[PDB]
Amino acid sequence: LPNSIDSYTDRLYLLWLLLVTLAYNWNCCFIPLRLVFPYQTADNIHYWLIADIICDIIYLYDMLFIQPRLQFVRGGDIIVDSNELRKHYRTSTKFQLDVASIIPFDICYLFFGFNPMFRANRMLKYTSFFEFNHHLESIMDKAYIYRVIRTTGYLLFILHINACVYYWASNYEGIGTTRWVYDGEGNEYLRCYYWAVRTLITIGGLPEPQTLFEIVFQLLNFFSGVFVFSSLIGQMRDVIGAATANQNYFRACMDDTIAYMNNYSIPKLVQKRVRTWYEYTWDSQRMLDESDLLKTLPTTVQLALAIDVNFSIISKVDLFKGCDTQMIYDMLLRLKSVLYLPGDFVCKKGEIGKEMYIIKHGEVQVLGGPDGTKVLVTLKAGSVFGEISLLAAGGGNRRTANVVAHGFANLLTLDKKTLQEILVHYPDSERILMKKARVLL
Amino acid sequence: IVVDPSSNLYYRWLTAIALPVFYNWYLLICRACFDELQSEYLMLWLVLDYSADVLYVLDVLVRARTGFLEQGLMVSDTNRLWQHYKTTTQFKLDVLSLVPTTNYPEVRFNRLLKFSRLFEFFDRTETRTNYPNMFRIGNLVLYILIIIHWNACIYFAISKFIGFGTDSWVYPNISIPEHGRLSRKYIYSLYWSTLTLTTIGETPPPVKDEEYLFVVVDFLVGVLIFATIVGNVGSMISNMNASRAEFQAKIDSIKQYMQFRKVTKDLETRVIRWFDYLWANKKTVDEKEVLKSLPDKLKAEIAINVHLDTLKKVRIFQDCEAGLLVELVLKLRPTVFSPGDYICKKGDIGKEMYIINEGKLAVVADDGVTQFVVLSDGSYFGEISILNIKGSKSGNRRTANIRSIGYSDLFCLSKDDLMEALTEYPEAKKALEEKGRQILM
Amino acid sequence: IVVDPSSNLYYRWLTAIALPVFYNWYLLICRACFDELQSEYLMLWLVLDYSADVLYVLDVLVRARTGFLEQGLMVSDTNRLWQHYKTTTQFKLDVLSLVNYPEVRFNRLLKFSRLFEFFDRTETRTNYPNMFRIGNLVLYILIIIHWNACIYFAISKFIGFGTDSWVYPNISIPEHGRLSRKYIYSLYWSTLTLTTIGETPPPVKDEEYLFVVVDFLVGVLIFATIVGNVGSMISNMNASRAEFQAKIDSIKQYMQFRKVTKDLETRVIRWFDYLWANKKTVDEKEVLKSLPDKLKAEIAINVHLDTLKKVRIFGLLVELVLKLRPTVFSPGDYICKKGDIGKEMYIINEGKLAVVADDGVTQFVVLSDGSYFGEISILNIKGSKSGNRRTANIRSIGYSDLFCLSKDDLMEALTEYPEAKKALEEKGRQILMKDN
Amino acid sequence: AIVVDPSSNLYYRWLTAIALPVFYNWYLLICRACFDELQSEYLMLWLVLDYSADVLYVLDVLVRARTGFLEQGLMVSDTNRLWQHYKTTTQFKLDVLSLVPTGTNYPEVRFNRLLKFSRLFEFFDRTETRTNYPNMFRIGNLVLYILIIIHWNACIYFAISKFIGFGTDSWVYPNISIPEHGRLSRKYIYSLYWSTLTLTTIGETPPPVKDEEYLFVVVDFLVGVLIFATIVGNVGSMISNMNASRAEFQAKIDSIKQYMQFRKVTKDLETRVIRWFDYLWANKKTVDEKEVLKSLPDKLKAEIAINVHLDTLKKVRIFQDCEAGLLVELVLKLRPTVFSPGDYICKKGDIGKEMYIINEGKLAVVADDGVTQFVVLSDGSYFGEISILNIKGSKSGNRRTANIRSIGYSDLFCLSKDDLMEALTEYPEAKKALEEKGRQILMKDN
Ligand SMILES: Nc1nc2c(ncn2[C@@H]2O[C@@H]3COP(=O)(O)O[C@H]3[C@H]2O)c(=O)[nH]1
Ligand SMILES: Nc1nc2c(ncn2[C@@H]2O[C@@H]3COP(=O)(O)O[C@H]3[C@H]2O)c(=O)[nH]1
Ligand SMILES: Nc1nc2c(ncn2[C@@H]2O[C@@H]3COP(=O)(O)O[C@H]3[C@H]2O)c(=O)[nH]1
Ligand SMILES: Nc1nc2c(ncn2[C@@H]2O[C@@H]3COP(=O)(O)O[C@H]3[C@H]2O)c(=O)[nH]1
Ligand SMILES: *[C@@H]1O[C@H](CO)[C@@H](O)[C@H](O)[C@H]1NC(C)=O
Ligand SMILES: *[C@@H]1O[C@H](CO)[C@@H](O)[C@H](O)[C@H]1NC(C)=O
Ligand SMILES: *[C@@H]1O[C@H](CO)[C@@H](O)[C@H](O)[C@H]1NC(C)=O
Repeated sequence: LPNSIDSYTDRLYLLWLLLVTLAYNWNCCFIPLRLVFPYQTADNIHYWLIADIICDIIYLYDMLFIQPRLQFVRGGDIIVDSNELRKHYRTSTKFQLDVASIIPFDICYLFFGFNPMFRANRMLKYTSFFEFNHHLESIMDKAYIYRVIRTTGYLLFILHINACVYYWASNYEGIGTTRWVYDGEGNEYLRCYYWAVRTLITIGGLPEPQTLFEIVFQLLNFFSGVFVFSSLIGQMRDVIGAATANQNYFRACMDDTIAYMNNYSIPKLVQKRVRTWYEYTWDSQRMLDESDLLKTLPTTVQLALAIDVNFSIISKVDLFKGCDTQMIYDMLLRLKSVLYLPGDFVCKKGEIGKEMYIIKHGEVQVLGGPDGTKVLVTLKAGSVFGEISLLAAGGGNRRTANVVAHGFANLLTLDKKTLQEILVHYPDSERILMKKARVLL
Repeated sequence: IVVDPSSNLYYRWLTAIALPVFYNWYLLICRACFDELQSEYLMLWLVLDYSADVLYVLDVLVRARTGFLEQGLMVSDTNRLWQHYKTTTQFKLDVLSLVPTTNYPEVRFNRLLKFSRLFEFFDRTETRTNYPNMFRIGNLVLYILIIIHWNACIYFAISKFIGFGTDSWVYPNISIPEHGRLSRKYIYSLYWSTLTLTTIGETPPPVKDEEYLFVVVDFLVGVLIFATIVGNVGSMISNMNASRAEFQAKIDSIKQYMQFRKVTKDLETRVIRWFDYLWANKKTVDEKEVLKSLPDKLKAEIAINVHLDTLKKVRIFQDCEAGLLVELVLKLRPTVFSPGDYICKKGDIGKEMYIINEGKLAVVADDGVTQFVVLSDGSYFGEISILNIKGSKSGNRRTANIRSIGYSDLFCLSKDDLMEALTEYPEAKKALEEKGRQILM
Repeated sequence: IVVDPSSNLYYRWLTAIALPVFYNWYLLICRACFDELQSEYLMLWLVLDYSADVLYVLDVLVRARTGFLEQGLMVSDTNRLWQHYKTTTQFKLDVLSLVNYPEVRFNRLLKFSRLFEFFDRTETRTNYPNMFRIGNLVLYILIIIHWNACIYFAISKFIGFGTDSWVYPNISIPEHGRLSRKYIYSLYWSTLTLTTIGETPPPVKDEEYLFVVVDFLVGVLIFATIVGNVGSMISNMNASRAEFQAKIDSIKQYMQFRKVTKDLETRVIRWFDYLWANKKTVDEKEVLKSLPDKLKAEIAINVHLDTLKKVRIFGLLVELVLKLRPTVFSPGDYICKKGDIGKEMYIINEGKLAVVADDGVTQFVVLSDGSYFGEISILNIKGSKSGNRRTANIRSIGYSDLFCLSKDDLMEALTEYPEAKKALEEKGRQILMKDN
Repeated sequence: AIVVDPSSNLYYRWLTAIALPVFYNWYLLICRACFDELQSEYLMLWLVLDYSADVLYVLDVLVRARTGFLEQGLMVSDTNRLWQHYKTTTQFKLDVLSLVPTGTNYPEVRFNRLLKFSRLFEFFDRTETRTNYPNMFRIGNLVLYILIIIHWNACIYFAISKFIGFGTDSWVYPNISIPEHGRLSRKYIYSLYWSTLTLTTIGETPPPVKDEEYLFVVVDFLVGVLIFATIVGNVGSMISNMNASRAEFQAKIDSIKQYMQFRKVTKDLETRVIRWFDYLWANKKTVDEKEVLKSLPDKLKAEIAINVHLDTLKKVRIFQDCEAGLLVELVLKLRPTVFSPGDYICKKGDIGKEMYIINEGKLAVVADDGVTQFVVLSDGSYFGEISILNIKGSKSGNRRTANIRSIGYSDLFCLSKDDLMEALTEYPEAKKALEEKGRQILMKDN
């Protein structure tokens, strides 16, 4: 119990909000059951009453001891002080819903008899239930499992409410009076839940309604069953579609590429190379275009992720040891990552040079011996190759040697006009790069 | 007078004429089929039909006195309004819907022809009101009850044509006291209609050829029409949930990315908390696309109405020549900064300004956190990248290390945006002189 | 002769050959499974089958003399047309489809390709595409329900009429022995099975149980697919209206969140009411972004050349229409105030604009649809006490529509001929000589 | 010790040869456990198939012991490293739990060897990657899933009917001492009938009378609703997903149609754009090339664009004496469009922003007005070089010198001006050849 709970990073607040959910769902599940079924009898009414006292003191102790500890952001800065937190809570609407939820009808049971229709104000902590849902979906990594569990629980709750309202209709018409109502043989909850399933799923096959109240009940219940079944199967579907929408977008792009290259009759070696690229891209990235996700974010967010991953990779390499930090960080924003299959060339001895590769999670092999098969060095991850193309106008020495990708190399490219427009803003870093060129040649 | 067809007087008339069309469709198909309604409540249908007839005559008068846009101006010449009303097909629909011609509502069945008023009322309300998804659910449920009610009256008319109680499929023998009540007739016909059109089918099977063919055609109309309106209700629920679903798919995508790349946990929770700040303060939507679809004077007026009041409390207040200020208001973009990230680093290349709005940020030093001043709400920082001369300082770089203390929201006035904004003005020169005083002090 | 596939004669032949294919599918399964249409009226099916084989032989002739495209030109030699037709799977299917007596005549169903080509060409040709779409999907579900009715009556004939409870009953009964009740009860059984209502007499044998299981699985999968396609098409019939309503709802959500005042709320809702009631709710260069440049510029010329040929000063106007950009202005709207940076001229298209001096009142001249403005600021008058500025005040009277023309676009479109340059600059010198 | 690789074809052949017994076990183990006649009537057949399945499972462990995995881009072949990386994980734990050794009348003790669902799903993922009809394979895969669910619920209904008692009441399977319901075919096909009518939520079956039957029918209806409606909706989505591309093209056509019917475009031009849509659909040129390859690297995109246009680029006089990197970057920058018959590719005097290369077309150089053909240009040639590259010894600069009309349905390679100037930086020779070609054709035409 601290002085102010940080609601996004508190596992004890997540467990406590779970304990409030296990009182609110107790109320919503066992208020109509005690209200309309003969289960709150003279025997276990003290069991139901001590469960009611436990849930009510969870409500009251939750409000008065956890809710003014909630930190909140006013004007951008995080508010920590307890009087300001208590003022923000007590002049809010969550306090209005909780104080409308905690109005006791405990004075009213002893006057007007024991009846849980008086507990129809305790179903107003839906904002705390939705806060628990949002916090558990923010804590969980695979939130679609909790979303399909929550949609299944919504379906079971609507079937539970329909079972209670069907037992109301059968007790209103009399049990065993007509052929439509519940006959009274077996389990009173199970044989009404079966009717709720076969009505709100709209299966049918039940005994037909006889009189006018049963025809109105069966009409409204099949209509609401059509809409609730359509809406909840649409929710369960959308959830199961948005779970694997990334893999479905990848497979749609892969089938589109394969369909195009099959309609234009490209040979099987090129089709195997494109399928090998798509297989390794889903195997190593789980994503088609990394710039698609790193272009919808702002500049500081993209720069923070870039300085994390790529400044680890470039603080590993020794060729950038004294350059300027904003020039390096704009290079980290400007670094383009491509993937090379095992075997293909990334520089040929004779072509022009416009790229500076920074190898990350790969293995390339330079080849410049007598006949291009002797490996001079095998560059591992976190190295730099392709830096000769700064001086001599790009054509005094175009490309020095062959260099292939020995494995699945994932190089970080850099276009030459982008490197020059980065480097014209830094003449001291240009002098360091000319010093690197003079120690190179 | 000339009724303006964009005014609230015309919308009030669209409400007052979309009431009797709704009445005419529902209760004319009900009265022409259930004879007990027309027999019993005859003074009620004479009063309601006289009211609907005088409102149809007033609709012909209002559509004769309704202006229209020619060369952008409303035509007030009433004879040209009457000729423009005559030269279309709505005049023929109104004349055929207003033919004055006690057990015959077949002469009243031509008063259903004025459906354009009802569809125009639904379109004008769906444009006008602030609860569009609730109105679309109400309009769809109104269409469902039109279809179900009309099919109920078609079933009772087919049962009356075949014969009451001479069959296992038709409505039973209405001379019996249970089946002969009009409320049971209408509610059992609605029960049959919903049970057939929703493809549940808990009705008795047909035994004659026309009942077989009508049940086949009504099953097929029911499955097509009810898959259509089930898809419409699912599309309205998806369009009601789509903004939160798109944001949650964005959070799941960036969390899958940051948990597959193995970034640091503090950077991951900083990005996730900043996105949750964006969702809780509803700044996650962009203004660029929606005000791009809006026209120029309206996007300028709305931008003035929201931004100019915040621009009053900054020092950039200008007593005359406020065209620079309205160009700044058009040239804003609200960007949000999490607490802990730096807005401008010490000694970097500058290309953009910042104007503080609902934030609190302070300059720091190079060694650690040492707040010299705190730039509160209504301040501005930037303006060293406006091509200053070498006055008091050596060169123009971002000359103070400045960090956000809370969740600051800033604007971003770029380089060429400022060179196009504060051109032809000495206000750039006096801003150069105040920032010269800032680099002096 | 040589017919070309993009022609109206080829579309008329696609209709004339899509009639007997649809007839052949529907009524050959009905005849060959119901076995009483034959013995009732053999003569009508004899003359309709003769008409169908005549149209099939003429379809082999038309597909023999149907041209094709190599190097962009229509191939016209009939020997190479016959060779290029004869080397194909469609010629194989037509010569297999020409090999009364309906179980023998089940070969004729192989020409489905002409019916699908008719559906695609009608879809590309007609002006009611969503109505045609849902029409051919209603034809698809009616063909599947009809074929399942015929398959159920054939399995009922194979097992026995009225031997048990599942099958069609005994046809020696005079009520169950009419062809109308046989077809409409088979249609009722296939509707109850394929829409998965159930409610039939239950199967009591192994082949009947297997057929009801396979029929329910085909009904679930295929009818969920096609009736979902009909539902998606009727919900897609209003797509531009739904996109316009989504734009309206998101703009209203922005104005309700950002505390935009009631006057601006009412004015934005009035502008959207104008944009819906005047049918200007579509975006021309957003719907025309896929056309090539010849057809795009030609339809732009075809919709704007009558407006551009009513300008008071112009003779060639082709190179100006494809560089326009139409904007619509509100009533009471200021285009350019007295003294402003001027970057574009405007040509009025069915609008009324005037010139003011006292901020709204004392209008000097009004400028109708056959005029234009903006000829001063972007045109270099090389003097006359003005540079890069606007010396006028224009207020928009009604809902005016006008095309803006940028300075760079007019400079690239004003170098081909100096006659328009000389006339435009002479009118500009006269205008600010009369004003200054 | 030869190490197999998971990107080969022999590993896919092994994935087929091991997804056959996993599908046999998942289909027939619950059926042999729940129908008592399949275990005792057929006895040598399941002994042979179970011996084959156990031998293939032991060989699956011996193959996954020697299956390589990619570390730092390259495959590994250290057998002890592969065995330790295998022995770490839960797939080895599931394989050893699937291969414990566990008369001859109970296959319910053989329920531990349906634990290779990961191997079956790996086969389905690799077939969905490798095949040429992926949407039809996905439809067959989800139809196999709902057939597995219907078969498993049929066997579970017959097991619950056996546990309660045959023919004691109305809901259960009837009395199997009766010779009608006593046959195995009647048992299995009636259990499939009850399973289909429960899981498809039709419910024309006899209703339950006892509480365990009520609980099983409620749980079975809910399992049918959630899982069966999810996979049936996925079947409908994957059938409509291949119609969605043609529906996107048709929605583009209907948007242009409603534009032209709103703006009242004339009839022969409306007919000509309808013929353009009919040509664009009847010649199957609808998929945008650089948009459908918008995420590939430039090497594989250039290999695709060379192996498409190879018969066109072998005829061009540019690409016979130029450099390979210039050829690669130019075919990365070539964006093709298709022109109509009788249209001006270029006017007499215009602002030239691109260069065109012929690709299966036929166009001719017409005069200032009308169709008087001077020189017909077949496939492989090019035009636009005079207005793209500035001739120093010309009578006019950045203006075109000729009128070119297309006679047939031509397809030209649009190569823009700035793309050619950024492609001709370090390749001076081909630029000089185009410069002297433009200079000699301008000295022909003054
Ligand atoms: N030729 C050569 N290049 C090397 C060697 N080690 C690293 N490199 C880099 O490999 C390169 C491949 O491309 P470059 O010709 O551009 O320039 C060469 C060098 O920067 C080596 O031993 N020889
Ligand atoms: N150099 C400086 N900048 C200050 C100070 N107080 C506020 N600022 C702002 O901090 C800045 C950081 O970025 P700028 O160089 O763009 O411009 C500077 C000023 O606008 C101060 O004391 N010194
Ligand atoms: N100054 C001026 N402009 C006029 C007059 N009549 C029409 N116009 C147009 O009004 C204009 C407003 O914008 P511009 O300065 O761009 O150019 C001016 C002219 O094209 C007139 O009498 N004076
Ligand atoms: N000027 C000219 N161009 C020709 C001739 N024959 C083919 N062409 C091409 O036609 C062209 C039209 O456009 P360009 O000026 O771009 O370049 C010219 C040439 O490539 C000819 O005889 N003269
Ligand atoms: C309806 O009931 C009356 C008696 O109330 C009877 O005379 C008549 O025959 C019945 N008609 C039918 C069709 O059953
Ligand atoms: C059909 O009816 C006829 C006479 O009614 C009878 O002889 C025949 O046996 C019946 N067929 C069957 C299969 O019951
Ligand atoms: C099944 O039938 C036999 C005779 O046919 C009977 O003796 C037996 O009791 C029946 N089984 C049950 C469970 O009733």
